[PDB]
Amino acid sequence: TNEIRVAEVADAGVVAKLLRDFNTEFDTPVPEGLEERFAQIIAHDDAFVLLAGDIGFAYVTLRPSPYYDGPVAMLDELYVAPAHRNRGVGTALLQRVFEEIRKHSAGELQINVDEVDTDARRFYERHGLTNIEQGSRMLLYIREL
Amino acid sequence: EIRVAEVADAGVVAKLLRDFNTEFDTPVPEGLEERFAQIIAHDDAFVLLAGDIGFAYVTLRPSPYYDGPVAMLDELYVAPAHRNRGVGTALLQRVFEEIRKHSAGELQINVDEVDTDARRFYERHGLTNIEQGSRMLLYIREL
Ligand SMILES: CC(=O)SCCNC(=O)CCNC(=O)[C@H](O)C(C)(C)COP(=O)(O)OP(=O)(O)OC[C@H]1O[C@@H](n2cnc3c(N)ncnc32)[C@H](O)[C@@H]1OP(=O)(O)O
Ligand SMILES: CC(=O)SCCNC(=O)CCNC(=O)[C@H](O)C(C)(C)COP(=O)(O)OP(=O)(O)OC[C@H]1O[C@@H](n2cnc3c(N)ncnc32)[C@H](O)[C@@H]1OP(=O)(O)O
Repeated sequence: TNEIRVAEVADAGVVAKLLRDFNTEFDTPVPEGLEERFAQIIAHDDAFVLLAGDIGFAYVTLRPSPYYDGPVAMLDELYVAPAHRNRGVGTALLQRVFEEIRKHSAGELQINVDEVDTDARRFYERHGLTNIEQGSRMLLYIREL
Repeated sequence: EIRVAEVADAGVVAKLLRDFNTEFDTPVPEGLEERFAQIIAHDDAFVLLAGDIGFAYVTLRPSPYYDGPVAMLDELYVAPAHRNRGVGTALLQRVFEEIRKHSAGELQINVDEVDTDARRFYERHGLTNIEQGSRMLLYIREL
């Protein structure tokens, strides 16, 4: 019931619902049109969504880098519904992210995370991700436009 | 001034990225010029050049939050002898102008915490490390 699969265009509605649940949990805003945009992204772009049943997802983008022949991957969104956490779903999603980007010969996986999100940080650290390069923490700066 | 690099400019861009990595003692892969020539040719990334002394490398990728892309300033560098004279400011100003032509919904930049001079530069030009009272971190795994 919760095996990991690659989302198809017709799955955009389920992905959108999970993203809304994610934003609702963290009291962050949602634009209209998530479903339509996910449908276009899944069909046409260098990006994919993995679904665990209807209870978790991972949204990955692939973009060019001069450092590698393959892309740099970014896990833009990762979410497991609260009642299904601490059961290995997130581990299985992340393992499948690494499996799928390996098919594309991706040179790196990147993930941005809030410092306050200590559970997610411990999860990523325990599954082979680091905040350190050249002996320094790495920070994300943004400007919304 | 600042110009959008062409495939013919791949040698210059590669040289600057090499110089950047040499300055900070970080690894340089082979084939940078050839890879930049391929990347410049395609439609989801671009390089801005300040003469032959500075560059910005920007990627564009999809997001479900906007019709336009999320832009990332994956590399920004001005040659040491030309710093502190507004070149970086001009490059970043042109980054915003070019991604606006793509209706990009956000610009993202990852930077090391120890690069305090670069962070002061980004903060002075409208970038923030804070959301919901929390700093934002980058995690990676090299593959
Ligand atoms: C770019 C971004 O999206 S960054 C923000 C990341 N997303 C979020 O924070 C959203 C809210 N959180 C979540 O959705 C989840 O907390 C996630 C996605 C971070 C992790 O998902 P989960 O399904 O909880 O992960 P999983 O169960 O595999 O592992 C969590 C812990 O449970 C442990 N665990 C696994 N199976 C079991 C089990 N049967 N019994 C008890 N503990 C278990 C794991 O070992 C892990 O511990 P660790 O973090 O100390 O290594
Ligand atoms: C995604 C990334 O590339 S993150 C890393 C960014 N790149 C680097 O740090 C490389 C080293 N530095 C540089 O190449 C340049 O100095 C840049 C790109 C940071 C700024 O370019 P400049 O042409 O110096 O910018 P400009 O003259 O418009 O503004 C000056 C500000 O640049 C910053 N700056 C100047 N020298 C340096 C330096 N050696 N290292 C970092 N930041 C610097 C300071 O904040 C300075 O402001 P101050 O007068 O308060 O010190």
